[PDB]
Amino acid sequence: TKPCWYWDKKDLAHTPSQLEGLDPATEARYRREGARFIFDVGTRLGLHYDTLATGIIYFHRFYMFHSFKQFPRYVTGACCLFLAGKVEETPKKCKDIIKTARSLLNDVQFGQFGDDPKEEVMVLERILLQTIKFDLQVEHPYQFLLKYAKQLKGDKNKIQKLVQMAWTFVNDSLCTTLSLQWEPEIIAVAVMYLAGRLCKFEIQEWTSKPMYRRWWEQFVQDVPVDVLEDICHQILDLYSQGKQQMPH
Amino acid sequence: TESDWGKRCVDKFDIIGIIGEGTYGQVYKAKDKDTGELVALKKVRLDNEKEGFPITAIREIKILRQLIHRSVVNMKEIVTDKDFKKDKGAFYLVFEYMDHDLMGLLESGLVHFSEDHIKSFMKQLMEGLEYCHKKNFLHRDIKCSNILLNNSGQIKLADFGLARLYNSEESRPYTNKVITLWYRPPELLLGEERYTPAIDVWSCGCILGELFTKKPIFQANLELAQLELISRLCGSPCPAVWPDVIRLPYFNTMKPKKQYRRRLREEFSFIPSAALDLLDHMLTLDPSKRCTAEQTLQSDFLKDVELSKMAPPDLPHWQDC
Amino acid sequence: MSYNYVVTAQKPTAVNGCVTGHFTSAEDLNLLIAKNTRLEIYVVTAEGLRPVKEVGMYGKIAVMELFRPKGESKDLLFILTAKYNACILEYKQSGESIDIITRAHGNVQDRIGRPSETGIIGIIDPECRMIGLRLYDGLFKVIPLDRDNKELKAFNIRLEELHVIDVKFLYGCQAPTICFVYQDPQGRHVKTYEVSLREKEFNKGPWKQENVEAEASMVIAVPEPFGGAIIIGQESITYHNGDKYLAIAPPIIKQSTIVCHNRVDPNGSRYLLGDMEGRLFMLLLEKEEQMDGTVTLKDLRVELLGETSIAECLTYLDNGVVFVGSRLGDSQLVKLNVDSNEQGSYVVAMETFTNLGPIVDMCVVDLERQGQGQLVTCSGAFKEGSLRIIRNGQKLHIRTVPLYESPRKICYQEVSQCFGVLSSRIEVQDTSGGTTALRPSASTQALSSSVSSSKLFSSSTAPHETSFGEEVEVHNLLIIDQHTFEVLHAHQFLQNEYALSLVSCKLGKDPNTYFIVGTAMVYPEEAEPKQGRIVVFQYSDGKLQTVAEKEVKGAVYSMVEFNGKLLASINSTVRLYEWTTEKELRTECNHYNNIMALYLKTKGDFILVGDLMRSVLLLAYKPMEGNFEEIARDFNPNWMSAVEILDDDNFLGAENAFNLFVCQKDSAATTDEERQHLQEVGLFHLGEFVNVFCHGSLVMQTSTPTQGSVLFGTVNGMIGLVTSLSESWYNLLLDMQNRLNKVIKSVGKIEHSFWRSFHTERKTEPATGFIDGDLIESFLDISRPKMQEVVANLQYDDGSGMKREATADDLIKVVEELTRIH
Ligand SMILES: CC[C@H](CO)Nc1nc(NCc2ccn(-c3cccc(Cl)c3)n2)c2ncn(C(C)C)c2n1
Repeated sequence: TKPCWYWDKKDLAHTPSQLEGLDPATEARYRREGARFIFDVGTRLGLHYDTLATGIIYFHRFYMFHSFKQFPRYVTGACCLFLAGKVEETPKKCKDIIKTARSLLNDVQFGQFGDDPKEEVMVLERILLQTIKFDLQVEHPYQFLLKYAKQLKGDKNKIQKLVQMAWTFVNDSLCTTLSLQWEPEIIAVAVMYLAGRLCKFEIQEWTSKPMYRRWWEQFVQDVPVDVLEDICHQILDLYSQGKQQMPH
Repeated sequence: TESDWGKRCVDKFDIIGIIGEGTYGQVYKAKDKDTGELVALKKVRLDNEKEGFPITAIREIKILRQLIHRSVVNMKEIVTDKDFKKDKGAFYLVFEYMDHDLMGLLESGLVHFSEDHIKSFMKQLMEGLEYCHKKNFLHRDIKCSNILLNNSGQIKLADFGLARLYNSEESRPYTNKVITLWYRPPELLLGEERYTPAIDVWSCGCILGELFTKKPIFQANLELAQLELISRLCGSPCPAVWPDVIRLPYFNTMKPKKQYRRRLREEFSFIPSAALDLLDHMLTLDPSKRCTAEQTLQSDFLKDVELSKMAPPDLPHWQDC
Repeated sequence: MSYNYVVTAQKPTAVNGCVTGHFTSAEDLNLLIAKNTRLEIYVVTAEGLRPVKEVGMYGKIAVMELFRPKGESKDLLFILTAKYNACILEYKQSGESIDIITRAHGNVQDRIGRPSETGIIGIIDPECRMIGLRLYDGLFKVIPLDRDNKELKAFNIRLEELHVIDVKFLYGCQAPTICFVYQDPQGRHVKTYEVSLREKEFNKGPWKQENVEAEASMVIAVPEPFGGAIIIGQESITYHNGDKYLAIAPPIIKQSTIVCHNRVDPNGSRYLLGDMEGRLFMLLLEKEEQMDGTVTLKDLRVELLGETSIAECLTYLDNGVVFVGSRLGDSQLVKLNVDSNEQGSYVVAMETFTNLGPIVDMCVVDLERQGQGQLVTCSGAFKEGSLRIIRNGQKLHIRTVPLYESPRKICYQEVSQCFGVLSSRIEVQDTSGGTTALRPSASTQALSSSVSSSKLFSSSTAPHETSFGEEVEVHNLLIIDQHTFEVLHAHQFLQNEYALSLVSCKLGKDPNTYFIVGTAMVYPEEAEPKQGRIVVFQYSDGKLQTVAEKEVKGAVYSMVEFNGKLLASINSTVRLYEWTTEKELRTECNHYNNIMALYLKTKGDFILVGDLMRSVLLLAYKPMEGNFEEIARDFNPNWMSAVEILDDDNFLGAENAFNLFVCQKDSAATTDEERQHLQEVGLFHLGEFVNVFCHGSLVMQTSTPTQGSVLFGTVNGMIGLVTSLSESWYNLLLDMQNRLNKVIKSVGKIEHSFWRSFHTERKTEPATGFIDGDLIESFLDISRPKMQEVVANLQYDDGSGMKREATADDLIKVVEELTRIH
């Protein structure tokens, strides 16, 4: 019926990119750069946050079936965003994406688009659709962060701080392979969990079961703390590696 | 696996013929070589390269893989024609083959609908619409051509190419006129642009009357002329019956000849009372006062219909020959 | 775009209705006969009928009744067309000048309504206060006959009884009262209402409802001396009037369904009844007068008089002369005698009026080798079945060959100097367990005879119970000599086998010329037949030999020879058979994308298929590959009745709505889809039901502007010709039509453009690509002032000059040349 779009961390040692001699660090950087490219390009065009995420999810899935050495990342990113626009009903003309991509990329980077940028992108649409197995509908942590937050009752200002901090973590999780590891519902819980720890908030008090210390279980069943800690560690590692710090 | 779409080749189907012409490509009838099942293949041509894969097809792939109902058409898989840059072949959307279409059955004039036959038809259509509306999806092009019926009496909805999600909290700008004029609601004629799921209900009400008259209720060629015909039967748009009609862009612009009174019950006196009440509610000018799909199912006309009794219509046979 | 021309070679001959009255003068006795779109006015004499006037109307005559409102000297005529055009007409004669006046007119069509099953019914009040119309289920429309209603404005009264069978206005009521039979789940009933023009609604009727026979068919209104009404059914006749109820159920009427009635004695003492087997009965009202002086109805009696043609309408004239209006056979004048003849009959035929009847099939063959062409038609049904040989002579010469059974298909075989004709006759289950024929007919009077002994369907194990008295069809292949038209051989097909298709041809390398018949096993249980046969016969030395048979899993609706191969349509499938050296049929290739492949036509390697609901498809045989290829299809939905190929690009079709259309390949290679789309370029409302298209002409062969000749036969006997035009000639003639329509006065003031508009219950489109030849040919009959008015400001184009002024005399020549094609 529907395809399985989730892999184990151990499996990422065997992506096509890895087996063509690309080391783990490089593929990670290639994914962040491609994600941020999609994020930045669509933001300049004024695109909804779901449209950006959908393109990024397509991008991350794509390179589980192909190697970065054979498919330029920035062309792939532009193709993903192009398709994402049509899927999510935020369409843009391919020429406008190329225009914006040219503005944000240096000359060496834009060389990936070759002699005819629009053609290189439009051609790739065929491969992209086949690669993602025409499973176009995608759900994102955003909708669950809000659906679950709406069921929290308490200090309006403390909960809103939790949401925005978690929302920032979702945007940051788009650069990581977590989208390929865990369903969005878990991601939304994980970012709520992380923000709670950083803000020293005890979320259970805001739930309908204030004495249920594992507050998330009412939102997402069968999630061990093991998973939420693994997710938190990966998000925090991104901040530790960069110069940026936790939003707080 | 069954889920890896886009790889299997169209070689697996023996093409029987072209059932009809589709907006993103022509629709062909075919038989599966492995199972023998009859299927319908919709050609999706991206060779135009103006905007790549058509969005109309994207909408149908996205929405119909989410929707699973007996009264909704099922997309079985997507197959392809036999140097990725040079490849310009097309894709095909595989669907269940339907024996007949409602417009065809009526236009040929061969079919005769009994009350019980109409009950089963409408209940299936409304159940499918309710499923879609519950899922916050709007068809936006309900027509006789898009209602498909098997000889068994099963009805499935199709052609979701103009379908889009509806947000109650955040109404957002939409296309101004999406439905065909004969089945277009008065709100779209006046340019509501922020249309509600009630646009589909009005269309299905037009079908209800057409099944009783065997002739489309409101047939015109110009948007104003349609409002005149609708106004004569349902009454002229006026603030008393449609408080927010004054907010619509073309209310002052598009006026009927007179302020006609509602005559629906009089002109449809031949319709059974249970159905006449349903028609009155479905053909209500104000979209906020127009009944919902669930409400149509909870009507004296359709609530007690048992879908086990499919009640197939009088489909083509030798005595008609 | 495509340009075509349609002319009527023979006008409709079937009688669709007939009434008597005082229409031409308050003194004369008139007989008005209504053939499809044609009104014939006669005056009754002591020998027969004197014709006086015939007019055409731009509409199918649905209602025709005569009435005389207070203040008028003579009767007025009401007519309503099938497109809901209503009008009131008056006869006016000034010396030698006869003209028909349109006193009132209008279109009574409702925006919303369901057309009734038993068709349009029109009745008029005995006091001529209003016209009653039953157009839609659940609605009764009233046109009040006031002096000021020149537009025939009307209102509807809600009617609770949705399914009405027949309604009439009653005599002897204090208010206008309607009596009608209606059907609901509990059976059929008779009920009355009163019509109030003042309140514009129904009031309670004079007498109560009564439950009536399940198959109550007709309502006869009894005149003032008796009052009340008579209800005619299949087994019983009943009289209803308040408390009075009489019922007679004679066994004679059960045998055949009674279809028409007329009143002989103005006081209602005697009525005439006719049935499908042609028997004519006299219904007698036996009077009983009480001492009060009142006249009551004592009893009802039915007496058989004799045999006439199966009559659509009966109308008693004067003396013993009765006019028999027949739609399935020839109409008649017959004389009723008080004394029976030596055979027991009181009916003796006076005159016979030729009716080409239903033309089920036809072919053109030059029997005399005169370079002309003769039209041999399958005409009539049941007892009236006949073969009609028609040749051009200024009138058409028609020879009739009586068959006394229904003819179905005809094909000519020159090698054998004979015709092959498929026929079916009605036999009835009898006490022996078999069946007995009601009368001898062509299949039973053949010189030599044979019966199929095929064991293909001898697998039986199928229940098919028979009840005494039920009807069955028996199908035969008739071999008929081309000179004597004598039945030389009759071959009877298997029990429950219907012969649907017939061809005469050679196949493959076989030098023998065969008769090939496609059949279908029809059982009442089956919605669609699932068994069939293709049979190859050879007619040699006075005997028909069975050469080979091929079983098929369906009905062989149509067959046609295809370059030495046999092309047959079996249900959805269209198949091509090769004829082997072993004299057997071998399948080569199939095409299956059809709901029901009813009609087939071929030109070269191209095939045109006519579907029940999917309109027409252009097939092609690809010899390199040995299979079919779909070239293009008309995606617009139409219910086909007959098709024909005009040329390699234009294809002609006929619809069950009396419409004709012409499809053409889009000749645009930009996209493959455009080629696959047959675009409807011609639309025309003929007004007749086309059963057969046939290439050929009856003219004795100046090169006319028209190119090509296609003849078509219709249900009402009308024969017409379809021909093609050049763009220049079409535009000239079309522009002339628009001029003629402004000049010519139509009966009922019916717009010509509306009449010819393509019309289904669901759609109405303006005609396109067709020239009404009858309108163009009428130019020669309009007065000189009108002729010159028509030609004013007329310029020719793309010919002798770009702009060329035309004169009334020039067009007289052009139209006269056009009249020579038929
Ligand atoms: C595209 C326009 C509409 C649908 O909106 N047509 C349509 N019709 C379907 N089946 C009924 C039908 C209509 C006409 N024929 C028919 C049959 C035999 C011969 C001929 Cl000429 C025509 N059969 C059908 N099944 C699946 N799909 C889609 C979902 C791929 C279908 N789409």
